[PDB]
Amino acid sequence: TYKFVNMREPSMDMKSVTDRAAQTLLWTELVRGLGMTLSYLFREPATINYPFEKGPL
Amino acid sequence: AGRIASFLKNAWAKEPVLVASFAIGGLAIILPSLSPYTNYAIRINRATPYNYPVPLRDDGNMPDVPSHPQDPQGPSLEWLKNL
Amino acid sequence: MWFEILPGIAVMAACLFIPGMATAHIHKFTNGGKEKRVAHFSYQWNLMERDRCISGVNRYHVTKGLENID
Amino acid sequence: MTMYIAFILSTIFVIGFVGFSSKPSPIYGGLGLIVSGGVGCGIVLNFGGSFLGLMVFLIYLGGMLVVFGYTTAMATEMYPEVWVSNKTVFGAFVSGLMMEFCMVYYALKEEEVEIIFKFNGLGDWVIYDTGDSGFFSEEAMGIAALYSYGTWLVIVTGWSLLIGVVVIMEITRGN
Amino acid sequence: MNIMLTLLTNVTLASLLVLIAFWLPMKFFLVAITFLLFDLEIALLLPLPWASQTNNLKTMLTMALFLLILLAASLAYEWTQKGLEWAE
Amino acid sequence: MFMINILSLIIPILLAVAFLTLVERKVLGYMQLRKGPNVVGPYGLLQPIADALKLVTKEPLRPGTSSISMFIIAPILGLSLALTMWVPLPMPYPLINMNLGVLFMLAMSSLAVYSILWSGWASNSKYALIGALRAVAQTISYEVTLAIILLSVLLMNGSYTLSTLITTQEHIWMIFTSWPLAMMWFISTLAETNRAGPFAMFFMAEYANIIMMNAFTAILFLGASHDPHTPELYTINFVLKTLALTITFLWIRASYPRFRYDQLMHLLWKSFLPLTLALCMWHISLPIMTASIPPQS
Amino acid sequence: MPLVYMNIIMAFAIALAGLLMYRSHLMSSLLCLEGMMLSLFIMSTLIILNTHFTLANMMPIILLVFAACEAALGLSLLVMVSNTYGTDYVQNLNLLQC
Amino acid sequence: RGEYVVAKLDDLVNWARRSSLWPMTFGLACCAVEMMHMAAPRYDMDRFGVVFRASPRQSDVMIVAGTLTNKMAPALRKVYDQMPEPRYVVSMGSCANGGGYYHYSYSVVRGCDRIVPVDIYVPGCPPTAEALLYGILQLQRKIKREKRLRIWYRR
Amino acid sequence: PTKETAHWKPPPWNDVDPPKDTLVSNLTLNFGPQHPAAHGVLRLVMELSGEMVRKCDPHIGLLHRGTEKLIEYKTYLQALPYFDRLDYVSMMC
Ligand SMILES: CCCCCCCCCCCCCCCCCC(=O)OC[C@H](COP(=O)([O-])OCC[N+](C)(C)C)OC(=O)CCCCCCCCCCCCCCCCC
Ligand code: SF4
Repeated sequence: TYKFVNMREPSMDMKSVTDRAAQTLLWTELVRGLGMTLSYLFREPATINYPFEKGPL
Repeated sequence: AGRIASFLKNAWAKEPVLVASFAIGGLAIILPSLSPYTNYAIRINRATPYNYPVPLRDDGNMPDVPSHPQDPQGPSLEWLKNL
Repeated sequence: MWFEILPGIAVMAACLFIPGMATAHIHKFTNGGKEKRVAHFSYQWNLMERDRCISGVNRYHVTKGLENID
Repeated sequence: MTMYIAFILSTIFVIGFVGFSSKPSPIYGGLGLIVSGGVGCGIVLNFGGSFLGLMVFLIYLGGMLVVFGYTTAMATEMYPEVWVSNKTVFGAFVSGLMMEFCMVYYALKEEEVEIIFKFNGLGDWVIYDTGDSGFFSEEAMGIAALYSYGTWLVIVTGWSLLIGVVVIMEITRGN
Repeated sequence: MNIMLTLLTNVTLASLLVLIAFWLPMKFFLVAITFLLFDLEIALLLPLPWASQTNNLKTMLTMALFLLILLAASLAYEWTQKGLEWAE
Repeated sequence: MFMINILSLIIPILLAVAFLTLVERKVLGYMQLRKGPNVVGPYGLLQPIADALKLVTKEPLRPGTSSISMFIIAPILGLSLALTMWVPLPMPYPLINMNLGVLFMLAMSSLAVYSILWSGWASNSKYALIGALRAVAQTISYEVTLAIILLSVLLMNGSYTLSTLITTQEHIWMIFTSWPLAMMWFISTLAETNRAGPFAMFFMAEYANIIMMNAFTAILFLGASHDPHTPELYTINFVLKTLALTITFLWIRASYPRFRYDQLMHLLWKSFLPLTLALCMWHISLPIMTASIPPQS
Repeated sequence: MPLVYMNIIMAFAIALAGLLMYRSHLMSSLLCLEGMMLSLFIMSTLIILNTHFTLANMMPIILLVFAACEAALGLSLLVMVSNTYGTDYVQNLNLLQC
Repeated sequence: RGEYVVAKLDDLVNWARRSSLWPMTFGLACCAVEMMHMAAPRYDMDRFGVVFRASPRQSDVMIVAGTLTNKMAPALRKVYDQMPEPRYVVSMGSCANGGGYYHYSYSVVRGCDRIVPVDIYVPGCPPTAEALLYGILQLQRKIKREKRLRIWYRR
Repeated sequence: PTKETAHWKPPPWNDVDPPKDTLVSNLTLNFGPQHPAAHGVLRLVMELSGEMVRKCDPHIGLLHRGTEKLIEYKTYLQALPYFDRLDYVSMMC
């Protein structure tokens, strides 16, 4: 069994092209990256305070 | 009909940036021709005094020009005060 | 979490704050309250020169009014 | 003394000119005239040329001087030259500066040097005029007329620059 | 006075900052020329803010729009005949 | 007296640029599941000083092939022109109230290419010259977009006087009227800032430039209000706005992969430039179409 | 006629001599060309600003937009000459002896 | 005092040389994992003032990590010479410091110290990330145990 | 004809002067092993037809330990960690 990855057949309707045109014209996938990174920022870190604390063994 | 519809559909699907630029530039090229406020734009631009209002000699034959600056005669720009 | 960036940015914030702060006050100090009269054209400049010549103390920022004429 | 400040701008302007006109390395010759480009705006600025002076820095200095430094950065002759490598450029270098200095001294001595043109070596501030400029900057209002009275130059300049584009690509096309 | 002072202090501070840092211890050419040729045309386009305040704005509208048209035509020409397409 | 202000315009910036490095690392810290520098003083407050204090103590290793003249001059101008950039900024009352501050701002921004070009050419290294060759081509490419964008938005201000910018915005942020140009300018300032031995000065220069270009955008679009009797209110609003923009410079610098060289020019000439031309055409016809041309005086 | 007119007059004259004194590099000579017209640029501004010739203030700008424009050709012929020969040397600029 | 002023200056000169030194790699082998697996959030090193950066002209300490083959030997030497002074090298991994597994093979030099003057040795096959973090900590403490200006004044 | 012009060759009949010899500038670049993109030890040496590449020569061997040669002198159990050190990304595989 297997599944494809790349193939998408993006529909060429007026509504669908609007979303693609909007995405290119007013960037939306890039702002998604900003949203993901900012959500990462507002999260406590995983760093360990060596030598005051050292990771598990 | 179908020719322009497919072509515009084609352009916006591959090059949305290009058609947007042409639409805006093509739009901006025509508004001034039928603009209803450009007539005002020249009027207010001609109503801004940079130089001194040089007086002209008084000998009669010109009742149109006022005597005092507050006199009723002469051009009035109440439109300027309103728009 | 992230509230530790604020000490990092606060120093820059205060550091960035001084230039606008410093320019705002010493202009008042140098020009005595009023801002340094901007001369973007000839008119504002020769307005200033008339003020400096009429001050007598050779300072534009000193302004004399109705008390100056009797 | 800033009495003769425009003299200082004028003289260092030409020593920068003598620098690259002495024909050093093109990149070093390039910097030899950007300083002359820098000072030339000062002469215009001291005369009231705000926009024209800033034009030298923007389209002249920050514009086509970059691509000439770019071109030298492309060519890169098998050894990039320098004033030191050539001994003839040093001879021309001293000759130009000495010739300028002596004529300046002659100019400031009797103020009646007749080389090519008779002229007065009097102070630069003298030639200025009086009279306020109103609220309009004559240097800016004059150039703004390009779209009002310059109704012909825009046509030719616009056509020529487009003609500039075609000639550039066509000859660089390499058949 | 003020201006010559301002271009004096920063260069002096830069020089001392390197004193403490020195003594203490075709296709690529073609795209550049196209920049220059467009660079010259933006020079004609710069005086626009004062040009918009002339009395005969109608003539100004035609030419200001005309110059940008030639900006577009020059770019469009270069684009369609490869040109702005950088050789890869 | 004037000398105090010039120093008061340089020293706090240099301290701010020093503490920008700590900000650059640490705002990317918790945005990386990281903590950022916290061992060098409280919350890394001494890291700005520490890095700015150890770099100068390192010997200036310059290759013999490098000409000492250009190798020193190019960094020198890279900061000095980037230091006068801060001057005509309309922070309440700007230092030099140039009638053509916009040209002064942009023209000196045009000379920052010389620092890279010479410091790359003088290095006489195959990696160095192609890097300098790449950087000079990119920056001059985005120069045309920088000027055209400015011409469009500034058309609604009235004149190139930076002091007039505050009056123009006033009630409404000018980003509302030129948001299609706003993101056009924000990408442009990112590209010019080169941000997607005698070195601490260069890093300080390329980091002071980040703050100013962010400040230039802040005064341009993200306007504010200025009370003549309390300029301090405008100060805090202005520094806060440019601080947020500098944070965004850090936000996207840790949110994107790099741009390939061909796409680097493809984005500008074939996408950014023609769209910029149309917007400039839109922003000149519209004031005439609506009789809303701003006064030159 | 003051020194500001004169100093830049001989600035062109040494520039005119420079372009007419090819050493080995046409690139160096080319760089002498635009400096030479800069002397023209500054003289044009100096006279026009001094005499308050208001409408003539356009002319110094358009002087740049053509001299710089032809400077594109000056590089463009150079950028092509350096291909076949391998350098900008005017010593090889004699293949057309006959 | 004459010794006191040189003491305060010496500390100030090297107080942050142990906190602003920035590591350099060559990343030869499996030790190149912990090389930057410490740059991962868990055992954060960016907090310690150190941060990985190649830039051979503008780095302080190089963490030699992996097996040192004879074929690469010119490359390391030219890197260490291009390395500015002060410079330190850290031998991460048994293979780097002493050949380790391949000590007897024909295409690895027996230890990095035979090629470069080698500072603090961090052992491990591979050294578990904090072991080098401990080793880096030892290097910074070694930086304090320095009398650079003191020795100059004594002479 | 004179002594000065005793060597001036007549122009080529097609006016196309003899083309110059090979003037290509196929630059050779080394993308590592110091380059971080080289992933530690990679000696990529490769040609630059301008910015366009025509052949890349990946001079591998920078980390060559003759693992199989040592495997010849160890038992099966002793040779096992060599495989563990082979793909130090997916080691257990
Ligand atoms: C009456 C109304 C008149 C005016 C109407 C105007 C038309 C409507 C608006 C038009 C679209 C908006 C303006 C253009 C913007 C996009 C331009 C463009 O080329 O886009 C496609 C381009 C390229 O998209 P692409 O790669 O998919 O390809 C598009 C098509 N070609 C191949 C031809 C290029 O998008 C980008 O360049 C994305 C950004 C790249 C840089 C990375 C950093 C991004 C940071 C984003 C977050 C921060 C934003 C900050 C904003 C400012 C804050 C102060
Ligand atoms: S010491 Fe161990 S982990 Fe490090 S390179 Fe040698 S075999 Fe690999």
